[PDB]
Amino acid sequence: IPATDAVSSATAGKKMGLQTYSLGQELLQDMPNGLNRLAKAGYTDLEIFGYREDTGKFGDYTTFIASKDYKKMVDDAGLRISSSHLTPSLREYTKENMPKFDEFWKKATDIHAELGVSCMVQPSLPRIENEDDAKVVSEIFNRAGEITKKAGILWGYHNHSNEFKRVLKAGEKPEPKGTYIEELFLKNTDPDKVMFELDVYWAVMGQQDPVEWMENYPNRFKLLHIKDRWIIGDSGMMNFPNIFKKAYEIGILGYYVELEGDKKGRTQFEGVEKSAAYLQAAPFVK
Repeated sequence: IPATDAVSSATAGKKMGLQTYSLGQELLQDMPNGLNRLAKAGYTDLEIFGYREDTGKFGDYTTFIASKDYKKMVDDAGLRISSSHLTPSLREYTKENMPKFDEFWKKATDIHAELGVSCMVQPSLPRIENEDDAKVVSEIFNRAGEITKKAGILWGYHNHSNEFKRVLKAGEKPEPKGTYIEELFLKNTDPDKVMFELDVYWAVMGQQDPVEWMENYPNRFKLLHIKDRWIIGDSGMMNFPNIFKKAYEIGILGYYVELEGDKKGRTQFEGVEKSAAYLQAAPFVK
């Protein structure tokens, strides 16, 4: 399985992940061949989606796949499912509901241990209107992470942009004031229970320097999502040389590429392949 950035038959491919939600139906409609395509482009790792808490199976948004069959398909293609995005159906993040969230995470961990993932990540922000809401959410995240860690799996949280809104304390006189939501989650979660999958793109879209966040919480951001307008490295917006330099400094465990739907009529496979080509050729990507 040749590395694309070096001709030598001893050069390992760069380790590179993809969030498969990027491909939607293009992958699901022909998975063996699609997986081979991803492997040919240099992807080594997948972060999946679609876990259903009632059945314990994975599906898009008729048919659902069990962990064993999922793992087999991906393994046969020379890939590994190393992460998974999942969110409880329960939307009420209250102290009273903490045992219900535990039940979700316990069952999900059992299924994901079968799947053989290293990480389980929640990518969905609860309602946060003040600090207290963020603290209760953080307590629930802690409990989730303790549960996953029993199986040797890292629990993490994936941000978009709204985590870079500020919230005040309950009772705090309004008028910048308040604390970033992301900051509150960091400060109120245990590093041994909870890590963060830093979305560098949605951080920039929230007016943040992702390198600054990485520098301030170096042991907490253990994964990145690598995202751009579309094709990674094709826009005016993101400084991937600096993001990757800081990532290696802080010791990230890995990253997953994601693309949203194209606006110019192209396939997701194209964007995913061209993203891979950039990262594979980039000398700042290890």
